Amino acid sequence: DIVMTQSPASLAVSLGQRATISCRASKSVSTSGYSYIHWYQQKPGQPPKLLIYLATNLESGVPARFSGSGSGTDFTLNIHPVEEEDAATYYCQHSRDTPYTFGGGTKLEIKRTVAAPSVFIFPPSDEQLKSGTASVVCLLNNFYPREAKVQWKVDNALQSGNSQESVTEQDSKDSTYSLSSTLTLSKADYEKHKVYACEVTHQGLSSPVTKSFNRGEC
Amino acid sequence: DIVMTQSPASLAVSLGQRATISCRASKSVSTSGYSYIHWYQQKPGQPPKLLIYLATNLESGVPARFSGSGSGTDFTLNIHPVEEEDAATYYCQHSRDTPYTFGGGTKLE
Amino acid sequence: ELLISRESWSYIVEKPNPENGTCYPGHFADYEELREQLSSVSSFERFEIFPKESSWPNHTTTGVSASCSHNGESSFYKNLLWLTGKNGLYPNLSKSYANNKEKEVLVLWGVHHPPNIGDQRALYHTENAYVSVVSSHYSRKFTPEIAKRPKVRDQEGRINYYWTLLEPGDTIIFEANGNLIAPRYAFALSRGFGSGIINSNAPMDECDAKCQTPQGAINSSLPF
Amino acid sequence: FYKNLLWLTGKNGLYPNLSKSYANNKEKEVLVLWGVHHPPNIGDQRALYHTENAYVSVVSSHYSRKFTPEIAKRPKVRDQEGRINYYWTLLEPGDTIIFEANGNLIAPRYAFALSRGFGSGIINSNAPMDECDAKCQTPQGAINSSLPF
Amino acid sequence: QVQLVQSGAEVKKPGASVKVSCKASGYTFTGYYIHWVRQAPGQGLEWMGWINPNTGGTVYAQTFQARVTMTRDTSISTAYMELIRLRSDDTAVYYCARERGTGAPDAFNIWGQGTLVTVSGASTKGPSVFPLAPSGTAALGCLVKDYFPEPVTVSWNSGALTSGVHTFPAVLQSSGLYSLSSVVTVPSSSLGTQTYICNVNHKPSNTKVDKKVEP
Amino acid sequence: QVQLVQSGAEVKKPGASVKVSCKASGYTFTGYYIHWVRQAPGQGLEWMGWINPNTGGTVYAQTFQARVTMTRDTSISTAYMELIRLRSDDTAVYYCARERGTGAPDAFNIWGQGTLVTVSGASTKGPSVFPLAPSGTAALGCLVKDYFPEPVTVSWNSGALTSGVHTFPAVLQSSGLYSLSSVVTVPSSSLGTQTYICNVNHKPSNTKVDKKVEP
Ligand SMILES: *[C@@H]1O[C@H](CO)[C@@H](O[C@@H]2O[C@H](CO)[C@@H](O)[C@H](O)[C@H]2NC(C)=O)[C@H](O)[C@H]1NC(C)=O
Ligand SMILES: *[C@@H]1O[C@H](CO)[C@@H](O)[C@H](O)[C@H]1NC(C)=O
Repeated sequence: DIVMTQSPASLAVSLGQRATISCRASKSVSTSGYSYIHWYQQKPGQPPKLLIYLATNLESGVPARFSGSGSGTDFTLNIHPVEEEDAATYYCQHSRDTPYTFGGGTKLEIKRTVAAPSVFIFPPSDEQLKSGTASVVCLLNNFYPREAKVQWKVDNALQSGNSQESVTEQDSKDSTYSLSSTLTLSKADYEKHKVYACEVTHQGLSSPVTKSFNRGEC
Repeated sequence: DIVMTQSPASLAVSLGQRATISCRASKSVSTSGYSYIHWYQQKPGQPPKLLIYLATNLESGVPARFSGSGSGTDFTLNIHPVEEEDAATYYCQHSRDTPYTFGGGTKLE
Repeated sequence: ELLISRESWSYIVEKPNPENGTCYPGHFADYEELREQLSSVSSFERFEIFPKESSWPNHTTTGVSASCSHNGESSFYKNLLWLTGKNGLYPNLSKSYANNKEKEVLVLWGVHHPPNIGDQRALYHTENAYVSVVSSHYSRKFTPEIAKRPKVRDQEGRINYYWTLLEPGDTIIFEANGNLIAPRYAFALSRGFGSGIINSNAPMDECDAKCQTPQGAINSSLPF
Repeated sequence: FYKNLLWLTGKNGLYPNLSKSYANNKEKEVLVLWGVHHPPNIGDQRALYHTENAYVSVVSSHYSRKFTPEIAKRPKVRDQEGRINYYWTLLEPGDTIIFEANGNLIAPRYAFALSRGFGSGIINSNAPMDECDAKCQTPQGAINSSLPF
Repeated sequence: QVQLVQSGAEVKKPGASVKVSCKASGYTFTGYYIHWVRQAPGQGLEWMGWINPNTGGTVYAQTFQARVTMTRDTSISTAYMELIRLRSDDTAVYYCARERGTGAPDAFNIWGQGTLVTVSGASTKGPSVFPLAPSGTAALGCLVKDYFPEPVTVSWNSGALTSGVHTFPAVLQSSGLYSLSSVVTVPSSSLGTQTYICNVNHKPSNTKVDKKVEP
Repeated sequence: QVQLVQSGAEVKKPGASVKVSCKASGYTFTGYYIHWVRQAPGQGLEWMGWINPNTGGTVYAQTFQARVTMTRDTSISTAYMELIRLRSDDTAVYYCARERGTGAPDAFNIWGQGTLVTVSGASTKGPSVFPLAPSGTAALGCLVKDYFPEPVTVSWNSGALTSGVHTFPAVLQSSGLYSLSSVVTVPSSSLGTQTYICNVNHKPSNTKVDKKVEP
């Protein structure tokens, strides 16, 4: 069983630069005059599409920005010039033997200037709790990079485990991100505390920033 | 060559009673966790239609009046309650080995 | 009935024309080579290499034939296993055994050559089955040969019996999509000089001797 | 890899059927070697030879044989899970040997033309050597003495 | 809907050959074996063989090994049985059956309408049909004589007289022809006042006949 | 045009079975192997096996040997993957891929749209959707709560408010349901004067909802 380790798991590159994704095998994938690596590109919500086959041969219809190099056990996908259209996930794969094993993935991010999120809080509407469960929301909007961390406070007391967050994909409008965090509670547990806050740690900030609201204050 | 003797050649049963058609093989039809008997119903002018397969398993769409029993070499098709719609010819068959041989028939009156 | 009860001896005694050998007809490969192997076996350990209960969860063990009947009931070999499909499947099996007993292990197995294609389709639900047996040196593949044959012991099929001495540390792998008579027990052999196989029908008492011969023992000082 | 053998593999995505032949015109029996790759899995074979159902046919005036590869995972001897079955034959003078294959052939690169000789032989031993000369030899050592026994 | 549909009934001369067709629908034709079965008239079933439409491989029964040829066109998911050197005792209903499941020798659950293959030395001679007139308090009837091939059909009063109507099945005469009788149980009082007419249709001869019956 | 097109997304109960279809077009279906691949949500690809549609032969990965069944109907150039005894971790996007070339283990160049197979114990419960009202100079939002199965879709002001719109993807709750949030970045001055309405559609439940949002 041939294992395709792949690195690095994510790239932060800027337009016009060079992106080098390095794939390695646990064993040689080269024989028959061929190296049986193949590099695919998968953008969100889409199937993959083949970029190069046999580790060097660009597929028809593909731009020449993509290039394949390497042999034996070590292979590389070089993109130059990087472009907005190249923001995707790039997978190694080998056809050398069964099982045909992929590489785990390499996300690719347009590198830009570090920007702090625009942060907000949305208290749970009365309709939330007319259904029997209230979820607080904390928004980070249009920030870069993505390594922002959020931690929940209620009555200045830490909140853990009762939370779920989701980030959107990089948006070509500015290549920044947005995160929506949520703290879910029962109407009872909602009532038994007063003030709700979300704290964020991010490179865009001088110091971690906490925003807050008080329950039902006009 | 496995021979499916079948009996009795004809039944005279009344509505609501029980009809028992007994099939026997010359050799075991049981293996693989299965008994390879199958019971079919053929009304006049029609093709057969499968009642039960593997000697116990009622086929989809079939009424539950039909039941399969037995194993090894001896098997039975039990109809209860008999009904007008059950006036037909009832055939044993084995899939155990080639040739797949039927049973000769059992008219029902 | 020697299985549970005997694992050691000084020599083996066989009758000239024993009738209770291969119950299900077939060719026992290298039978004579096996005899010569066992001549030097002073003892062994009959162990359940592949436990019937846990080794074959999804395969219908309890395949049985009349040709091997015992006390009137159809039965089968005890040191082997006649796998058969279950619930309409004979899923590919890949069981393995690593000889960690520090003694060469005698492994037995078999391939069912059924009399007709329907019989195979019934037992194994495939027309084109295969049996692959592999080790560090030993590699072999068996395809079943389907054909009507003379009806030995009222059976028209065959079982080809195969064996090998898996040496310590070696790993034996069975692969199959059908037609395997797998092992349930194997034998770990203890070699011994002086032992051997004697073909005869002479009786026994609980007399003790220094020498033995098929017609009888020898208890005397002479050289010749 | 071995030096007296050759591990053929496809090229440019093809493993075109080969039909190479040799006619022993050396006036000495020729020892020919070859091999068949039994790969560990079907993908490996498809990679090396681009066929799932390959064969190897080796023929001569008497010698005729056909090998099909047996694909199976196996114990990982020398870190290798496949096998190579090695075969040989003594192609006599004037005889012609033909190899045919759509895959899985470890073809010969070199063969051997044999010169038979009495008195020679094979000795199994680990004893050392010097540039001593002797009349007799044995695995433990040589013998240089007039005795009969 | 899953189904198999078979080529229409037909006749053949002894020594000739017949090709029956089984067109499948509603399922992956290649995945399920297909067997061919036959049933002699008024007799029991007997099994011919099967074909694996995926591979085209076949098995046939011994009493059919020499003469049967199963094939399949997978483009249109269709199977064929060709029987050659026909004898008379090969007249029968031939059915195409599909297995209930793959791989395991499961049962036949899908069947065909059945194709009636009739084998005898005749020339689709058309029926002659004659009254069976009553004379008192009794039923009435109509006879179909020495016709070929089956199937003929019979009715009364142009499809109105379904009461007490009995269409006996036909018998095969040593003459190589068929014959049967249609009958109607009736009250005697209306008889003689009412007018009854037997009628018959034999599509193979494209021949229809009417025949009044009276005391 | 060469292409593979796959059967639409679907749900299945744990312990049940699923059949995915890959219909080919524009090329000789039998000449190119067909592999099946899967991608767990937000995870990486993993390879199931292939089928040779010419022969119907198959290879599967070990972690899929026991449960996968690949087949093909060559009449309509179609392949099928059947996965049985589904577990929850088998929820994923299943793709059908075709090799770039024959014979040699070349790469996958034709892919399918991808079929989303979701495995969990729920009953396509419809979404409840509630405002996320602002109170000052900030953005606005809308929440979708405890709905199943995916995919739901959300928009704003009936398809006019595409500016600064952020449709966060959903998360799977321990409750066995999904939930997500739609948001819009806006200037605060127009807010309160302008009227904004979140809207949502969940085709599996045939359920659409509108929900106004205001300070
Ligand atoms: C074991 O051998 C016995 C005979 O020693 C077999 O039993 C029957 O023996 C009689 C003679 O005593 C024969 O005429 C029969 O033909 C034998 N049985 C059969 C079925 O042929 C017995 O079959 C043997 N069984 C095994 C498993 O070896
Ligand atoms: C055997 O089959 C059962 C059927 O439910 C399955 O749960 C189990 O994982 C299988 N085990 C093996 C070892 O195949």
